[PDB]
Amino acid sequence: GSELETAMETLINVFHAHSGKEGDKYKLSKKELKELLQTELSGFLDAQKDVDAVDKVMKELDENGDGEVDFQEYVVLVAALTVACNNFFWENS
Amino acid sequence: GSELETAMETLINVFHAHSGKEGDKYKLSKKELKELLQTELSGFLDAQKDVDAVDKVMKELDENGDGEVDFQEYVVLVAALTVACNNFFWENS
Repeated sequence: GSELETAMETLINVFHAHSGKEGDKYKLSKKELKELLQTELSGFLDAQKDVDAVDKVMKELDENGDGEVDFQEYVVLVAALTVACNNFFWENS
Repeated sequence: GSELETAMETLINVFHAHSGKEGDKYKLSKKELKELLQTELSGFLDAQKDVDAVDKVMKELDENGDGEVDFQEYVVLVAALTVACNNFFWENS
């Protein structure tokens, strides 16, 4: 159980605890997930100046408004917010 | 710095350390990333019986053989392997 593998495990726990809402186990409504991503990463979206980056993730919700997201999507969007900030470190002088 | 936000941070560190290969910082070759995912999640692909699941992730590499992947893709495929195992817990009797 390395930290690398454990890091992902954390995404499973949180994803589940929230999957108990309207869904059942692996099911999760977009309405609930929409707040989830920002609920755990409320700081990131606060340290990111990229307005276009958040816009893409915001509108993306309307694209999959199907009423249900996907775990694979939960892990991709949560990170998309982080990388949308680290860029601050690497930049031209 | 909550554990939830820290979990994702781990993906950034590993992704970077490997981005120093042929790439530079945010760039990473598929050839190197291909081994990366399995290098850190060598156990998962060992505890997963889903042959079709791994097949999709395996062929996916040939699809983006462009020679360079994407961070967003690094986080989505690494997890795809985990979820391809947890299912063992939830199942019909």
